[PDB]
Amino acid sequence: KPASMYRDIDKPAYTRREYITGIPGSKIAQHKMGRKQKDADDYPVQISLIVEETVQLRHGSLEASRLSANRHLIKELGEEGDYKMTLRKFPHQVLRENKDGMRAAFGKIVGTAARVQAGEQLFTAYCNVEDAEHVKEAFRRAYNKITPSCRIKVERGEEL
Amino acid sequence: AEFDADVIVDARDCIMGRVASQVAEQALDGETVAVVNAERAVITGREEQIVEKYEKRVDIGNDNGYFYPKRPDGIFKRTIRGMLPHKKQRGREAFESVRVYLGNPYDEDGEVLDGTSLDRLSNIKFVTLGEISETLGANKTW
Amino acid sequence: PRVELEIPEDVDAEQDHLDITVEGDNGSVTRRLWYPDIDVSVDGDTVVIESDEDNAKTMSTIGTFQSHIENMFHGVTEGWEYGMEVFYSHFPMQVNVEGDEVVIENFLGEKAPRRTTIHGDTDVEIDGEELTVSGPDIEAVGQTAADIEQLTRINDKDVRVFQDGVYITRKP
Amino acid sequence: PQPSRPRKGSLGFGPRKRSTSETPRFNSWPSDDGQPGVQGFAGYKAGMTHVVLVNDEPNSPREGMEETVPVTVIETPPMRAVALRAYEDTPYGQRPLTEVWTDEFHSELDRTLDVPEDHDPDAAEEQIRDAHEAGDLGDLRLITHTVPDAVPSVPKKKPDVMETRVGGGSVSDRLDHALDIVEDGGEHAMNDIFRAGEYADVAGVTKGKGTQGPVKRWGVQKRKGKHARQGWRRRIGNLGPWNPSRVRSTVPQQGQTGYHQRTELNKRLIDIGEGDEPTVDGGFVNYGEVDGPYTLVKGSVPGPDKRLVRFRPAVRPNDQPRLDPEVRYVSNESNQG
RNA sequence: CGCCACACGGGGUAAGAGCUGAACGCAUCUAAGCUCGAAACCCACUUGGAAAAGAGACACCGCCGAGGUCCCGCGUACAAG
RNA sequence: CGAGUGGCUUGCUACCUCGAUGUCGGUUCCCUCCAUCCUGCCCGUGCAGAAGCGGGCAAGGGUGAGGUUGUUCGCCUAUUAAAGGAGGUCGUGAGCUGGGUUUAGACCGUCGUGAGACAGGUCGGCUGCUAUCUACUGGGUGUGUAGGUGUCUGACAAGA
RNA sequence: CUGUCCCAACGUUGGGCCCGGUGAACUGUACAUUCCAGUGCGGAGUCUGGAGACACCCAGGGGGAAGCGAAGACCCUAUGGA
RNA sequence: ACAGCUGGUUCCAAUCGAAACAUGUCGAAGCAUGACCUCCGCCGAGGUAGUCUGUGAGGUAGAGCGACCGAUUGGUCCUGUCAAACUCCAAACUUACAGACGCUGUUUGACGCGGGGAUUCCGGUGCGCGGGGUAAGCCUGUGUACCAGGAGGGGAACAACCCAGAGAUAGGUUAAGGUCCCCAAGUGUGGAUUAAGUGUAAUCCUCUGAAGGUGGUCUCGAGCCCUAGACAGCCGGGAGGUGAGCUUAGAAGCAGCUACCCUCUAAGAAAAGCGUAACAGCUUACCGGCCGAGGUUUGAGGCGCCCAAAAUGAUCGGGACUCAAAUCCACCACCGAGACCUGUCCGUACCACUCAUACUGGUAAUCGAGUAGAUUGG
Ligand SMILES: COC(=O)C[C@](O)(CCCC(C)(C)O)C(=O)O[C@@H]1C(OC)=C[C@]23CCCN2CCc2cc4c(cc2[C@H]13)OCO4
Ligand SMILES: [Cl-]
Ligand SMILES: [Cl-]
Ligand SMILES: [Cl-]
Ligand SMILES: [Cl-]
Ligand SMILES: [Cl-]
Ligand SMILES: [Cl-]
Ligand SMILES: [Cl-]
Ligand SMILES: [K+]
Ligand SMILES: [Mg+2]
Ligand SMILES: [Mg+2]
Ligand SMILES: [Mg+2]
Ligand SMILES: [Mg+2]
Ligand SMILES: [Mg+2]
Ligand SMILES: [Mg+2]
Ligand SMILES: [Mg+2]
Ligand SMILES: [Mg+2]
Ligand SMILES: [Mg+2]
Ligand SMILES: [Mg+2]
Ligand SMILES: [Mg+2]
Ligand SMILES: [Mg+2]
Ligand SMILES: [Mg+2]
Ligand SMILES: [Mg+2]
Ligand SMILES: [Mg+2]
Ligand SMILES: [Mg+2]
Ligand SMILES: [Mg+2]
Ligand SMILES: [Mg+2]
Ligand SMILES: [Mg+2]
Ligand SMILES: [Mg+2]
Ligand SMILES: [Mg+2]
Ligand code: NA
Ligand code: NA
Ligand code: NA
Ligand code: NA
Ligand code: NA
Ligand code: NA
Ligand code: NA
Ligand code: NA
Ligand code: NA
Ligand code: NA
Ligand code: NA
Ligand code: NA
Ligand code: NA
Ligand code: NA
Ligand code: NA
Ligand code: NA
Ligand code: NA
Ligand code: NA
Ligand code: NA
Ligand code: NA
Ligand code: NA
Ligand code: NA
Ligand code: NA
Ligand code: NA
Ligand code: NA
Ligand SMILES: [Sr+2]
Ligand SMILES: [Sr+2]
Ligand SMILES: [Sr+2]
Ligand SMILES: [Sr+2]
Ligand SMILES: [Sr+2]
Ligand SMILES: [Sr+2]
Ligand SMILES: [Sr+2]
Ligand SMILES: [Sr+2]
Ligand SMILES: [Sr+2]
Ligand SMILES: [Sr+2]
Ligand SMILES: [Sr+2]
Ligand SMILES: [Sr+2]
Ligand SMILES: [Sr+2]
Ligand SMILES: [Sr+2]
Ligand SMILES: [Sr+2]
Ligand SMILES: [Sr+2]
Ligand SMILES: [Sr+2]
Ligand SMILES: [Sr+2]
Ligand SMILES: [Sr+2]
Ligand SMILES: [Sr+2]
Ligand SMILES: [Sr+2]
Ligand SMILES: [Sr+2]
Ligand SMILES: [Sr+2]
Ligand SMILES: [Sr+2]
Ligand SMILES: [Sr+2]
Ligand SMILES: [Sr+2]
Ligand SMILES: [Sr+2]
Repeated sequence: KPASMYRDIDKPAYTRREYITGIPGSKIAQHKMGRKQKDADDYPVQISLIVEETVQLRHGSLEASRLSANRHLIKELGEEGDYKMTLRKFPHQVLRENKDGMRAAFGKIVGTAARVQAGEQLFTAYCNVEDAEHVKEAFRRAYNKITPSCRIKVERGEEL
Repeated sequence: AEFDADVIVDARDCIMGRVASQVAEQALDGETVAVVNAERAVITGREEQIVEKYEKRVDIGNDNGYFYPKRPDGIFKRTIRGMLPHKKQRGREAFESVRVYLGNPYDEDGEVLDGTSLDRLSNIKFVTLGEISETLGANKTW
Repeated sequence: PRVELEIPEDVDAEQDHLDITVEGDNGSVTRRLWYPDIDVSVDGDTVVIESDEDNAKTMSTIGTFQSHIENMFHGVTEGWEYGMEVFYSHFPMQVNVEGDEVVIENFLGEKAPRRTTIHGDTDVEIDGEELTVSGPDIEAVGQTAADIEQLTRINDKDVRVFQDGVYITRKP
Repeated sequence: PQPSRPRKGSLGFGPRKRSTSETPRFNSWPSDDGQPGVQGFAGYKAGMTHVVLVNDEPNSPREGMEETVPVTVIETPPMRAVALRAYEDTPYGQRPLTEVWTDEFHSELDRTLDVPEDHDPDAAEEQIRDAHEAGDLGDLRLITHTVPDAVPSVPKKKPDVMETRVGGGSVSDRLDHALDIVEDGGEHAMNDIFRAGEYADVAGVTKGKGTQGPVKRWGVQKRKGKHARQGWRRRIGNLGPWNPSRVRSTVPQQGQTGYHQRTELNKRLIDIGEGDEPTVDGGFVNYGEVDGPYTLVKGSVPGPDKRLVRFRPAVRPNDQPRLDPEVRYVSNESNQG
């Protein structure tokens, strides 16, 4: 199904699992990547992926953008490299689909999406100075797999 | 044939639509206008898109017809007609008292109207009316 | 901006409207240099290329006009020479200058002669396997040279195996 | 998905209406090459016979062998170039300037024209030369007529007047060549313009068929099978789609067929002669007997017998001229039988 | 169902191949400029076209007479015209 | 995974017409679109050549005959440069056809107590009208330009 | 076996066309020379913008007037009928 | 015959002016009762469409959750997220009553009460907030204004978008919108951007244009380098110990492993990239010369470009427009309604005089559009 059906915040917040049954599991395998034993303050460089438009990003898009981002970091910095990436948004919004015409139209549960407001950090990676251009490329691949245009903003790093 | 014109306009190196707008205004005020050197009249912009518009106007038509002129003689005359209510009595009289010419059939030199002239030293993206007509397929008789 | 170009002693150049004529011992070259708000004039012993605007587009052309005039200076004195070599593998290629055009016969076994016309006052001299395209106008010489290489263009078959043709050896 | 098929008939010979002049009018003339000369002639269609000929084509496997070729016999007696018209280059195209006429006229030319009694051939010639000096002279053409009186099979005596161009050398030399033809009496023959073996373009006004339906006029199908018995035999399916809500002029409809001007290209002149050599036994059907100046055109020619056909040197030939073909035999067998 | 005829070539382009060339000393097919380059576009060729309201041009004849219509014998024409 | 374009399929809606805008398929005749099957010119190649594969420009022309089936679709055969797709009220019944859908007769299967039913199958089963306007194909009569004969010009127009 | 087809042709008779005589009907809110686009209750000769368009008449085959003919037989609705 | 269904129902004018909703109904194409419209009689001094303040009511937006609740990460306290049916918090705002100001009423009697007559119970659209649905010129709520039943001006045309609510006639000035022509008013002024005909399209079924990309161009900021010569280009040098060692038939910058050391010097790696079976060969680092002025890295903004395919004839309404007739920032002067101002007249209401509802005089900034319907004079 296209994202055109779910990308906008046009419906109420539908998260309450005590009233909703049959919710498909999240396709997101990991949320804490790289070296999850080390601290975020132990790194000199902190670069985040900032979403420019207020959207709803599905669990399938989150997994696709996370996979294409972390796979590049595993390719360039190694499987046990000196970095740590975080996906801070979780898919709370439960999604429906009306799949009888418009009669009894309340749709059955088909998926989950993450409500991300404009200006928010979806991804945040902490790396060293020499690995900074490899992570900007991981985010360049990650923004092509989500709905809005994005900013790759450097938060802690006057090393240029 | 003779045409006793009150005003004789020199279209040479002048922006067509601007001359046309003034010639229309004057014809409705009762003036007998004669546009001269229309082959040398100018129209600004990228040649490729200008010719594309004029080529489409030639290709457009059906049984009822869309008679679009290829010569600079008629192109300027049509440009003037679009600025005149030619279907109405007053408008037709104004239009019929305006004639466009290839070259200058008169002894008098035409007057260059204000704001119409184009400085060639300041512009490169423009076309001569005759250049449009040659591309349209008209026989160069000027 | 304003760029002044000192004219060589061998050369003397006149100008009318937008056209600049440059005469010398190797010939005469006339070129049209037209661009918005760029005035090219002859101030006795120097050629002046000036404009009131300093934008990227105007600057691009001022520098192009400079190189064109400096090339015309070189053309009417030392001239422009492009050297070419004719290579053949199986079929003996007959390159000859028949009139105001250079004809190539029996290329790759063809019965029909391939021919291109020489641009302007450009001279094509052939000494067996070597050809030298020469003249005052770089535009005319550069093209006539290129036209000869392009004349033996092959699109249908592999260029790596069928390498026959006249190629540019020396660029001035 | 319903098979494709080219449209019925050509749209380039329209509108399919009756011709204004029965005398054909060329819309194009040959290019100026060698020596000056009149760019055309005219005759009267006689009928058809066949000729046994020797193959002239150097690229044919049959070069030198006997080949039977169909031929249209056209009676081509001498014509009279009674005047020289000159055109000037105006910003509105070519406009006629002046005409230089003669004194010697044919006895029965007054059946068509109001023959000149008072004319100044010198002031006219002067006006044309002042225009040549000014660089305003366009082309030079001759006012020419036929002598149907010389043809016994054609009922008319009233001459067919037509304009013919003079092309060739320089504008100065062809002005002089033109004035020489005129000032004598205007008499010129087919030989003066054409040589046997050259390619000519024959123009003619076709055989009139009055009003005919789409099947004959445009070559549309007749209704097939079951559709042929329902009340519709020779009528087209529809006059067009629902939209556009009008009948397009491109749809095959009824009307005038025939009596249109056609200019048949690249016709080989097999022989140009004089006498009764191509005449058929019992005479040409609906025409008569030929005993005078003739031309033998390869194949068919537009128009019926007795009609005025026009000649012009081919403006677009495909083959190179193979002059004076060897005529082994000309059939004189009756066209009845 | 038989027979005859129905180009080539020019001009300007697309994709593309290039020349000269700067911004940006170099480089660069392009930004200005230029050489090429499609069955495609324009011309060439055929057909119509003085009702093109700027309603056209030329030559001769004529204004007490040029010419046309009717009439008559007929078709290279034609449903009336 | 993300972003779109189209308006050929399907679905949704119930805005328009129930004092009726004749339903599928086919046929015949005309115009068009390009997302190009062939043909022209090109770029790449895992481009030696030959034959291909992929891509670009391009709608001038072409894209055909047949066997089953009412079929559209599709399967199949032999040819072919190729035998492209789509829009025009799913173009076209005051043009045709009437094989299918979908009246009234009848049979079979299934369902029903029954009348009778079926988004099952099957045999049979109708096609109205003299064109007022408009549109176009061809043909005339007048008026305008402003006496006559003959010859032309060429704004435009059509072509594959 | 053959014109059902390829693929159409020519001919025959009666019409059709012109003339004398006889002489209806269907249909008609008005206006009306239209065409291309647009707009509008989303399927316009009449609205908007342009284009084209001198008037009248003859013959034609029927593209359009969502043509004429029949208060839709389908479908639903009616505290309708049989 | 009956029908809750379709059609039709004939003269003028003046005042007021809806409902397309609620409850019940074999009810949903209909009725009844309310709401709402109108008319009459009664009552007799208050009333409350706006605002402010005071005394109260509330849990929506937002926010947050070691504040409940239930969702929802990882690590050896820290770290990552959420809620229509969660709340430790919490608006704007809506709302009860009262006072004050405002407005209104006491001859135009308001507020209220009683009675007669209805019409109406298919609604629609814009905006705000919604719920369903991929969406819809979808379905279904809610507040509001409008169309319906609303003219006139503008918007190309176009119920509901903008101005505007309108007796007649007349003069004037503006509103929306517009001032190159068609077309009334500017080819207005100062300045900048754009080269695509971008654009000349407020809103929209209607006006598309996206993710992604862009040394197209303009503008602004930051760091670093530079006349002790920067960036680039071109010339010259790119040397020895030694062809490092290990590995290996061999490997000598450059198959692999490890080391990666010092001379000469102005530089020159235990070699950055090709190249060879291995050498050789070509250049990179680094140094010097020629040259001579800015250069280089990164950030932000403006307009444009690519992305961008459809059917009879292209389009901003058309013509056409390029230091604009585009776009952005300012500014100047005009054109332009029935609005507003103004003269006269008419109707209606009320006041004075009157028997009069006949004259006459006066008041209306706070009267003048209208479908269904009520009322009244002709
Ligand atoms: C169910 O199909 C039918 O009933 C066909 C017919 O009955 C045909 C009537 C033909 C007449 C008698 C009017 O000549 C009819 O009235 O059709 C309507 C009809 O009659 C005018 C036209 C309709 C109305 C919308 C357009 N459509 C075209 C024809 C049609 C075809 C249909 C259709 C409806 C229509 C309607 O159902 C599916 O197939
Ligand atoms: Cl047309
Ligand atoms: Cl008008
Ligand atoms: Cl320019
Ligand atoms: Cl048929
Ligand atoms: Cl009001
Ligand atoms: Cl434009
Ligand atoms: Cl009254
Ligand atoms: K209907
Ligand atoms: Mg090959
Ligand atoms: Mg015979
Ligand atoms: Mg015989
Ligand atoms: Mg119909
Ligand atoms: Mg394409
Ligand atoms: Mg086509
Ligand atoms: Mg259909
Ligand atoms: Mg039809
Ligand atoms: Mg029918
Ligand atoms: Mg009929
Ligand atoms: Mg059957
Ligand atoms: Mg059946
Ligand atoms: Mg009915
Ligand atoms: Mg029924
Ligand atoms: Mg019953
Ligand atoms: Mg009344
Ligand atoms: Mg009254
Ligand atoms: Mg919230
Ligand atoms: Mg209403
Ligand atoms: Mg004005
Ligand atoms: Mg545009
Ligand atoms: Na159901
Ligand atoms: Na233009
Ligand atoms: Na046209
Ligand atoms: Na019949
Ligand atoms: Na139809
Ligand atoms: Na060409
Ligand atoms: Na779409
Ligand atoms: Na059909
Ligand atoms: Na094509
Ligand atoms: Na089949
Ligand atoms: Na239909
Ligand atoms: Na039928
Ligand atoms: Na049908
Ligand atoms: Na038969
Ligand atoms: Na019709
Ligand atoms: Na009843
Ligand atoms: Na009800
Ligand atoms: Na009811
Ligand atoms: Na009060
Ligand atoms: Na909110
Ligand atoms: Na209701
Ligand atoms: Na209102
Ligand atoms: Na309006
Ligand atoms: Na535009
Ligand atoms: Na009323
Ligand atoms: Sr919603
Ligand atoms: Sr994106
Ligand atoms: Sr003016
Ligand atoms: Sr002629
Ligand atoms: Sr012609
Ligand atoms: Sr029949
Ligand atoms: Sr229509
Ligand atoms: Sr190019
Ligand atoms: Sr005339
Ligand atoms: Sr295209
Ligand atoms: Sr191809
Ligand atoms: Sr189908
Ligand atoms: Sr199938
Ligand atoms: Sr079709
Ligand atoms: Sr079936
Ligand atoms: Sr069935
Ligand atoms: Sr049947
Ligand atoms: Sr008149
Ligand atoms: Sr008929
Ligand atoms: Sr009935
Ligand atoms: Sr509320
Ligand atoms: Sr201005
Ligand atoms: Sr300005
Ligand atoms: Sr629409
Ligand atoms: Sr973009
Ligand atoms: Sr009133
Ligand atoms: Sr009123």
